[PDB]
Amino acid sequence: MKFNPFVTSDRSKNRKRHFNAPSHIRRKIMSSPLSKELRQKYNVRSMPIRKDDEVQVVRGHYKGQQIGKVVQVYRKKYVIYIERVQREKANGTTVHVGIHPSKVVITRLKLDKDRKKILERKAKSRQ
Amino acid sequence: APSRNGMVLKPHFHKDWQRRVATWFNQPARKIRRRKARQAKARRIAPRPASGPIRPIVRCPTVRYHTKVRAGRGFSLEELRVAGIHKKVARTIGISVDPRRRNKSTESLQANVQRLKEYRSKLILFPRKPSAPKKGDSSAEELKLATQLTGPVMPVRNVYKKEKARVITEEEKNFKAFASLRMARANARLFGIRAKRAKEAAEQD
Amino acid sequence: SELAGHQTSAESWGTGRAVARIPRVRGGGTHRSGQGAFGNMCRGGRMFAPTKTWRRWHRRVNTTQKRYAICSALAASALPALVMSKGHRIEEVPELPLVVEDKVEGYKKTKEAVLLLKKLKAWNDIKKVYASQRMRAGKGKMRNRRRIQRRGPCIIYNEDNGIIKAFRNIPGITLLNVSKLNILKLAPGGHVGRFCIWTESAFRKLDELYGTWRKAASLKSNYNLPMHKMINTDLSRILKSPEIQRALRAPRKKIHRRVL
RNA sequence: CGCGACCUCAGAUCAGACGUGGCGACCCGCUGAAUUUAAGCAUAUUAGUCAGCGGAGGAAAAGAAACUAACCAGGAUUCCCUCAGUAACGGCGAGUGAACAGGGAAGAGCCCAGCGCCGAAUCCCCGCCCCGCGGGGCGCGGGACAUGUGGCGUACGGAAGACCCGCUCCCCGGCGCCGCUCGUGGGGGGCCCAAGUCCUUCUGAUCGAGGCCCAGCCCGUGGACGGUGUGAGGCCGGUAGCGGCCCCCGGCGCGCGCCCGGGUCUUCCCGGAGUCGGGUUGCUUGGGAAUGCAGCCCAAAGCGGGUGGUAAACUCCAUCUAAGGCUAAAUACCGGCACGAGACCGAUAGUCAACAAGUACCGUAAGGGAAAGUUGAAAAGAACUUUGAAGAGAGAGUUCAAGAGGGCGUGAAACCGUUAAGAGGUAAACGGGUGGGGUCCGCGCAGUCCGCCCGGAGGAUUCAACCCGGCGGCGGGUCCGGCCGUGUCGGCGGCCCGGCGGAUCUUUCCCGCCCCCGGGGUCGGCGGGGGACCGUCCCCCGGACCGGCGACCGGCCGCCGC
RNA sequence: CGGCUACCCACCCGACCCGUCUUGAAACACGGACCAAGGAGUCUAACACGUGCGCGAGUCGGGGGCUCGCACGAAAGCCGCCGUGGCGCAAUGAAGGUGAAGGCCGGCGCGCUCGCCGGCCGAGGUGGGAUCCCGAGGCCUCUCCAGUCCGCCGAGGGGCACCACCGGCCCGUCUCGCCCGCCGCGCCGGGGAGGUGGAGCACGAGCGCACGUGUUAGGACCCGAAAGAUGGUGAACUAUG
RNA sequence: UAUAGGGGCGAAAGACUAAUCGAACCAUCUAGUAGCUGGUUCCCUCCGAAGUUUCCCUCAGGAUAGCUGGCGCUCUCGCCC
RNA sequence: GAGCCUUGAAGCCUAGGGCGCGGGCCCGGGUGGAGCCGCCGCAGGUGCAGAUCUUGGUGGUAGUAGCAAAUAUUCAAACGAGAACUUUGAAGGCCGAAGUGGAGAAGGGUUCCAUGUGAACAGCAGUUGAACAUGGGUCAGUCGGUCCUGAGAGAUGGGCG
RNA sequence: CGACUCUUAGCGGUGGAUCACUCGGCUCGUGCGUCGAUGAAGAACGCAGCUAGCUGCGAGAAUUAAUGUGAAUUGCAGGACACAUUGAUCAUCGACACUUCGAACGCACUUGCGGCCCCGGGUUCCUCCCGGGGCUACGCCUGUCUGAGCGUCGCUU
Ligand SMILES: [Mg+2]
Ligand SMILES: [Mg+2]
Ligand SMILES: [Mg+2]
Ligand SMILES: [Mg+2]
Ligand SMILES: [Mg+2]
Ligand SMILES: [Mg+2]
Ligand SMILES: [Mg+2]
Ligand SMILES: [Mg+2]
Ligand SMILES: [Mg+2]
Ligand SMILES: [Mg+2]
Ligand SMILES: [Mg+2]
Ligand SMILES: [Mg+2]
Ligand SMILES: [Mg+2]
Ligand SMILES: [Mg+2]
Ligand SMILES: [Mg+2]
Ligand SMILES: [Mg+2]
Ligand SMILES: [Mg+2]
Ligand SMILES: [Mg+2]
Ligand SMILES: [Mg+2]
Ligand SMILES: [Mg+2]
Ligand SMILES: [Mg+2]
Ligand SMILES: [Mg+2]
Ligand SMILES: [Mg+2]
Ligand SMILES: [Mg+2]
Ligand SMILES: [Mg+2]
Ligand SMILES: [Mg+2]
Ligand SMILES: [Mg+2]
Ligand SMILES: [Mg+2]
Ligand SMILES: [Mg+2]
Ligand SMILES: [Mg+2]
Ligand SMILES: [Mg+2]
Ligand SMILES: [Mg+2]
Ligand SMILES: [Mg+2]
Ligand SMILES: [Mg+2]
Ligand SMILES: [Mg+2]
Ligand SMILES: [Mg+2]
Ligand SMILES: [Mg+2]
Ligand SMILES: [Mg+2]
Ligand SMILES: [Mg+2]
Ligand SMILES: [Mg+2]
Ligand SMILES: [Mg+2]
Ligand SMILES: [Mg+2]
Ligand SMILES: [Mg+2]
Ligand SMILES: [Mg+2]
Ligand SMILES: [Mg+2]
Ligand SMILES: [Mg+2]
Ligand SMILES: [Mg+2]
Ligand SMILES: [Mg+2]
Ligand SMILES: [Mg+2]
Ligand SMILES: [Mg+2]
Ligand SMILES: [Mg+2]
Ligand SMILES: [Mg+2]
Ligand SMILES: [Mg+2]
Ligand SMILES: [Mg+2]
Ligand SMILES: [Mg+2]
Ligand SMILES: [Mg+2]
Ligand SMILES: [Mg+2]
Ligand SMILES: [Mg+2]
Ligand SMILES: [Mg+2]
Ligand SMILES: [Mg+2]
Ligand SMILES: [Mg+2]
Ligand SMILES: [Mg+2]
Ligand SMILES: [Mg+2]
Ligand SMILES: [Mg+2]
Ligand SMILES: [Mg+2]
Ligand SMILES: [Mg+2]
Ligand SMILES: [Mg+2]
Ligand SMILES: [Mg+2]
Ligand SMILES: [Mg+2]
Ligand SMILES: [Mg+2]
Ligand SMILES: [Mg+2]
Ligand SMILES: [Mg+2]
Ligand SMILES: [Mg+2]
Ligand SMILES: [Mg+2]
Ligand SMILES: [Mg+2]
Ligand SMILES: [Mg+2]
Ligand SMILES: [Mg+2]
Ligand SMILES: [Mg+2]
Ligand SMILES: [Mg+2]
Ligand SMILES: [Mg+2]
Ligand SMILES: [Mg+2]
Ligand SMILES: [Mg+2]
Ligand SMILES: [Mg+2]
Ligand SMILES: [Mg+2]
Ligand SMILES: [Mg+2]
Ligand SMILES: [Mg+2]
Ligand SMILES: [Mg+2]
Ligand SMILES: [Mg+2]
Repeated sequence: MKFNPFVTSDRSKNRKRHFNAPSHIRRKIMSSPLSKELRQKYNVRSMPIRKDDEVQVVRGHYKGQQIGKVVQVYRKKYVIYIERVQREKANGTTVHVGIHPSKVVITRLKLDKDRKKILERKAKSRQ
Repeated sequence: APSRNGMVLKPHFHKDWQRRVATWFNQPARKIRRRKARQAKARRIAPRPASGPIRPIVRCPTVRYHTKVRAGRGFSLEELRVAGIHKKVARTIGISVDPRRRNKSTESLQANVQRLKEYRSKLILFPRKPSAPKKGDSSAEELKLATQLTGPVMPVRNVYKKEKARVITEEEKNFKAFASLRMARANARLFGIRAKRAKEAAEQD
Repeated sequence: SELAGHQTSAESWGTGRAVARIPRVRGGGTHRSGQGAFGNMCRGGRMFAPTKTWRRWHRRVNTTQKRYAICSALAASALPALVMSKGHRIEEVPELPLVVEDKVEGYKKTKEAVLLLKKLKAWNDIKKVYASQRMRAGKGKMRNRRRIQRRGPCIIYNEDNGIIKAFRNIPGITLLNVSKLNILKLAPGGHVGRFCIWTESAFRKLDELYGTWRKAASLKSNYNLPMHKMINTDLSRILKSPEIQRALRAPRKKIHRRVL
């Protein structure tokens, strides 16, 4: 139950801050869960997604055994796009399909020095 | 406009009272503000007690409320001089000083002096340097408390004289009748006219 | 409202220009100029009886009636039929009002609290609250209240040692104190007989805080228990007692209908 | 005639510094109506308000009595409840309308002009040095202010000067650092638990049942939001004196700078002026023989002046010391910056404005002032063929759905078109009564009713009839074996190893005191403490009643499934 | 086969188009082309009455305070040497002021159109008055005997609520009369008997809460004016230099 | 360019003063007041009037009484009077 | 109420079935796609036929009145799907120097010019325009403002408030 | 037989009522106390690759520098794809910058007309000569400089 009086249980204010949040807040909102082997190996529950993360889709029209790599992350639309998931238009031109990043299981992460610092902070705060 | 049998009313609502409406919607707000003010005072100020300066035993000027007692304002400089301490030294001790309050009653004088002696007995002070004037060792483990509540020595002290047992007595019961009040009233109403008639009797030889 | 719909300045036409006698906003170009002004029957108009901030909202109750309602609610929480007719599941539950030990109030982990409710068979009453956690009916979903969560048991205690932590996120449960008895929590919705779970110190402090009909309450200064209107109130026992049936006329069960 | 000093002055684009204007919800100062009421209207009420004008601050104003009272006297200002719709004002009509107590919130007091004493021991500016990081402030040398009066000591509560007594020796402003603090000081960034497990539908699922005898898992975290719909676990976030870093503010502790109060006696000083008050006149007030303010005139006193609610004279008493000034507190805030909540509204409602709203537009101008939300989960916004110059259409295609195709959710009424049925000279329409036609509903139409008992015909089963074995309840008696309920005495036993109340007591008890002759006297008086007695609860055995919703066990008659 | 029916049609009879102002509407009286949405007795304060609840000669915390920092908590619980205070328990007067108990028995002063002492009872009497109590008497298959039993009642008594009257007490005026007391003998106080006016007493029923009706002030059931005041904007039309 | 609202200007019509002039326009007081027109929103059941006395600067209005409704209370009968 | 449901809630339509005298309600069939209801108490901005009611939409009138102030058009060709209206040749007329002409002050602000489209506006129409979209166009010592005073408006000194 | 008119039902067309949602209002309360001569509020003009409005900015103009976070903004081409160099975007912003009018300040405001000082080139110099920078409003306070007085006085011709 909410106890701090400096945060809202208010639907209008939460939807306002959600649909008008800046991009550094939208990066924290667009976060994806991890696979069971990667969370067993790293001891971390959730991570933000980036351009070169490999993605297995768990829900939607396409489900499972589709370990592909994302290409674009529209934070304005709250939608990542996956190279494996395609759909043809009327004129035979392919186009990516809108997938929300909360229905996304990450199987591989991109390694970077900043991501090692992030993973160290995750493991230290999880303790 | 009026009607059947009812009381004649003169409501004072002809003036534009709609603009000036003050309704206590912030009454629990002021309650929480003043709780926080009292608690922040007890935190920040001192181990001085709440309602810091001590108030005197004071009678209320009326024919109505003079049977009761009251916590006054200050200790009435003649009383403080009989108690024998300096004015601002008393203000730093905790004595409330009001220079306006006079003294007509020796009884109230001695009552406030004994109240000051009791306060001086209950006083425990702590200076900064350990040269120890008016102190000593750890007096009652820093006096067992930090802050008193609602007056230090219970400033009401409604004294209760009883006089429960006495035997029926001599002709006071035959002399203190209703006629004494009427005779005193007539004497007070005709005091000066008898003096004028005595002056005229001395004038007319 | 507090700010009028009289922001639009307007005048009425009168006899000529026979549209109406209602005031009309005056101007040109804008097609609002000539429409309905302030008034109740007009578009964009000030409402009839604008709700004011000086309405008599809050209602004072006598303290004797407050304590009377607390005593009546606590008395109605003892009978099994009243609480079963209110709807708590008291099938596998042991004896009425439950008195738990003083080791209950020192709980910190709520797994022990869930285990205690399962062993005391209040888990059915919690499971009813689990089964009914539906969505709010109507337009009340906009003002941040979107859950119909029914009330379950309440645990009344003193000397808090973590019992609010152990009983804080159970659905349907109610935090309640001995020295602060709430009518709105002991009988929500004005319906008496809520299932309650007491502690040893609570169940002994009730007799200290209200008393019997012999002595007064020792914590409350000027309170006594109410006068009992009908002492032995079994109406079937009274009407079937021999003292009443000694002085009855006769059982008259003839009908004497209409004779054609 | 000239030079010099003071005083009244001017000048500058001299050096340095200051005011203008905005906002104006709250606050201060001025002045300022009428609509309305009085059923008419002048006094009155609306109102010392709307409007107008001048100012500042987060509060403002007020604020240390020229006070209230009239008795066993209180004692700065402000805010609330009462006083009180009272005293009182009013064509005493309508109406208007306080204050002192008293209970609470908060409570902090002071300074200067005069009187005098200190050789102006006082302040501003200029120039160089002592000086420290993020910067200006003590001290050195000469130019001014000021004797027509700086500062120190002083303030009506008395103060000062000189002896006597006895002690005290002292604080406010800097600077480096250690551990904290009641939310665990302020703000910001970033991080913190637990299913996405098999079946099932669905376009999508967050739907639906279950996860071993330990309840699949977490909870100090089941608030809320988005996510293809209804989630505590899938994601920000939610609980936690949960955990880490950076920035700022406070009180501890080395240098520099200043530093005599109290009691007795003697002497001396002791106050605010066109101000009070009086006459007269306007506004205001509840203030009336004038509450306050202001204009004009007359205009003080020093055992004085003011107040003491009825004008005046005489007399007595109480209280205060006006014509100089400062100060946080409780109080107000429809302006502003950020924040949270709602028994409120839900696109004709709610602010005029959910949207490129004070926008489009109108008037020369002051000013007036709108209409207007919704495709779908995703644009995947209909490729391609074909008629037409195109608008548009017929196929095909996407989507769960074009019956969602660009103001595109749902799609009613008024109105119109077409189809189907019926009718048509007294305009149409209606009520009562039927008849005809049509849509539709239920039923099987010369065959549809059921539940029980008994006399008949075959099969298949085992109780029941009686008892043994067994558990659970109903009912009363010995109230037997023990608990508990109501009143009665008793041990006064927990009265000192008890709870509460008593303007019922004990001056042979104690302490702090007063009186009369260091001691004595209950000789008398006050407060506090100990206990004597009264009015309800805690034990016990003995008795009475009910065994009463307070029930355990044994036995008895009669139920009960296996 | 049956079916009432917001379907259609025909036939017999009756049938003027609703709302209001009005004695009178179908009116040659007024509003109404049609349809969808909005639209008119609310709220505050005060009073009165009725009702329900709690306490009840008391009642009420609305003003503050106490709890640890809790979403619901702007809730709720408590104060009691916080009852200050509002209303009620006492009224009458303009006011100084005064202020609601009488009755019975015995004794005395000439039981005198007259006061005192001792004891007792205690809010008076009359006529009604729900109810209640006592009870002559009567009645249950054959005789004396009986207890509760079936079982009413002439008459009698005590008399709630209230009604009608009389009498009594308190206060202010009016009339007539005598006495008592001295912290001081006076243009000092008090008392007696009658007739009066009062919103009085004559065993008190109020306080708080909530609902309903009615009235009043507030915009106040909704809409409506000719008018007045305050402050600003216009001589680009027109009038005159 | 000057005269700006009880003001201006007027060879004078009370004519003109931004389509408005026997007192302009805009906003505020203001939702001014009206004894005066119009309207006033679901059903059923029960009871059910008056246009009259008196008074008022009263005659289109109001107060009082009457007529009416609601809420009750006190009793009476069910068992030769 | 272990209420209802994406195996379809609210809303709407309905020659369907029914209940209650009535306010209204329940079920059947169809569009629709995400919230709704029964009982007990509580609180209302709670029920429409009218108010020359306010807002919005739509009929009869009605394909009706009306597209008639200023003498008037006609043939052929061309661009064009399409010509009574666009352009050119030719014929006939009007304005007739107080113009239906050539340029300005005020006022308009891109309307000026070229190209392309013709849904939209031009009261019929368009291939046309002052419509729409795109791209261009205003060059000063000697033209005017700037300088000067005119009627007048105005600040300091001063006075009033 | 048809045409026209009326009443129901289906479907279609104008219409946007009802229902569902709300990045919106309204109320209440808490926290803070903040504008400007060092140029406030407000207004005009300008700024994006394609850019009318709103929004955001001021010739450094869709933002500059710095801190924090950490791989993008996006409708489209381009551009830095670097991250064992310096790092895109976003928020904070404490450092720089802030056209003109505006209390508006050299005058009134017609973007006009000046007056001083300094710096660069123009006859290498003022003499009403081009560009750039600084100053130039009123009132008033303290101090400095100058001089007006038959206001008062001293010494002297
Ligand atoms: Mg909100
Ligand atoms: Mg009436
Ligand atoms: Mg008014
Ligand atoms: Mg208003
Ligand atoms: Mg207005
Ligand atoms: Mg509105
Ligand atoms: Mg609804
Ligand atoms: Mg100002
Ligand atoms: Mg009138
Ligand atoms: Mg009038
Ligand atoms: Mg007045
Ligand atoms: Mg004003
Ligand atoms: Mg300020
Ligand atoms: Mg002051
Ligand atoms: Mg003083
Ligand atoms: Mg009163
Ligand atoms: Mg007067
Ligand atoms: Mg009156
Ligand atoms: Mg007044
Ligand atoms: Mg959700
Ligand atoms: Mg959720
Ligand atoms: Mg998580
Ligand atoms: Mg004096
Ligand atoms: Mg005098
Ligand atoms: Mg005097
Ligand atoms: Mg006197
Ligand atoms: Mg007097
Ligand atoms: Mg003063
Ligand atoms: Mg203050
Ligand atoms: Mg809508
Ligand atoms: Mg609108
Ligand atoms: Mg969408
Ligand atoms: Mg569908
Ligand atoms: Mg649609
Ligand atoms: Mg649809
Ligand atoms: Mg036909
Ligand atoms: Mg009539
Ligand atoms: Mg007539
Ligand atoms: Mg009619
Ligand atoms: Mg007519
Ligand atoms: Mg009509
Ligand atoms: Mg009509
Ligand atoms: Mg409606
Ligand atoms: Mg009552
Ligand atoms: Mg009292
Ligand atoms: Mg007038
Ligand atoms: Mg004026
Ligand atoms: Mg002109
Ligand atoms: Mg003329
Ligand atoms: Mg004339
Ligand atoms: Mg004339
Ligand atoms: Mg005109
Ligand atoms: Mg006129
Ligand atoms: Mg006028
Ligand atoms: Mg009105
Ligand atoms: Mg009006
Ligand atoms: Mg009459
Ligand atoms: Mg009439
Ligand atoms: Mg009447
Ligand atoms: Mg009656
Ligand atoms: Mg009746
Ligand atoms: Mg939807
Ligand atoms: Mg219903
Ligand atoms: Mg309404
Ligand atoms: Mg509502
Ligand atoms: Mg209607
Ligand atoms: Mg009607
Ligand atoms: Mg109409
Ligand atoms: Mg209309
Ligand atoms: Mg519309
Ligand atoms: Mg039409
Ligand atoms: Mg025609
Ligand atoms: Mg023409
Ligand atoms: Mg051709
Ligand atoms: Mg051709
Ligand atoms: Mg032609
Ligand atoms: Mg031609
Ligand atoms: Mg010409
Ligand atoms: Mg052109
Ligand atoms: Mg056309
Ligand atoms: Mg063309
Ligand atoms: Mg154009
Ligand atoms: Mg040239
Ligand atoms: Mg020229
Ligand atoms: Mg002037
Ligand atoms: Mg001047
Ligand atoms: Mg940068
Ligand atoms: Mg320059």
